[PDB]
Amino acid sequence: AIRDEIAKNTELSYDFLPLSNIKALLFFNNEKETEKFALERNWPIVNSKVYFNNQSKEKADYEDEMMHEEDQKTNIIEKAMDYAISIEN
Amino acid sequence: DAFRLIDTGALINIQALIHGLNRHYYSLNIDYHKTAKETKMLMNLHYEEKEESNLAATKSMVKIAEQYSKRIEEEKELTEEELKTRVGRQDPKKHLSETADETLENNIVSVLTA
Repeated sequence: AIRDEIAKNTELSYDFLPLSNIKALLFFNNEKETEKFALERNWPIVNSKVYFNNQSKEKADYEDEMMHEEDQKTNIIEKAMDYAISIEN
Repeated sequence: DAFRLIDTGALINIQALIHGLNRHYYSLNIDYHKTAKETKMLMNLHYEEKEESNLAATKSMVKIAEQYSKRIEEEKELTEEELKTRVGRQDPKKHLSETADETLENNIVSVLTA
C-alpha cells in the first residue's frame, strides 16, 4: 500500500527508472518482486529499468461529451447560452 | 384604395343617391387572397441552404478585429452610460445591453462553423 503510491510517485517522478532504484525505492530485494508489480502495474520495462512511456491512463472511455467538447459543449453552451437566450423568458 | 362612388342602397349609402349628388372619395373595402402555394414560392425568397447558409456567411473571422473592435468599442460607451447614474433616456443602464448584446450572438454563430 505504501509502494503503490511510490509506484505512482516513481511513475510521476520517473518516466524511466533503473529497476534497481525502483526496487531500492520499493525496499525490495529481488527486483522480480518489483518486476511483477511494475508489470502488474503494466510498466514499460527494458533491462535494468522500469519505464513509464505513458505515466498515466490518458483516454480510457468515460469522462466525455463534456469537458473537451469543442463546439459541442460550446454549442451546448451556445444552446445553453441560447437558452440563457431562450429560457430568457 | 378603390372607389366606386354610389351604392345599391348600401350594405342595404342609401340617401344621398336618391337625394342625388353622390360625390366623395368613397373607397371600397379591399382584400385579396393567394395561397400557401406561392407563399412558399414567395417565402422561397429569403444545394441551397448548405450552399446558402452556414457556410455562406461563416465569413466572420475576416472581421475579428472589428468583431473585437466592435465589441471593443462597446466597452467605452458604457462607463459613459453607467456614469450618468450620478432626467430621461440615454440612461446609464440602457444601451449597455442592447450594445454588448448585439456582439454577443453574432459572435457565437461563428462557433457553429468551427
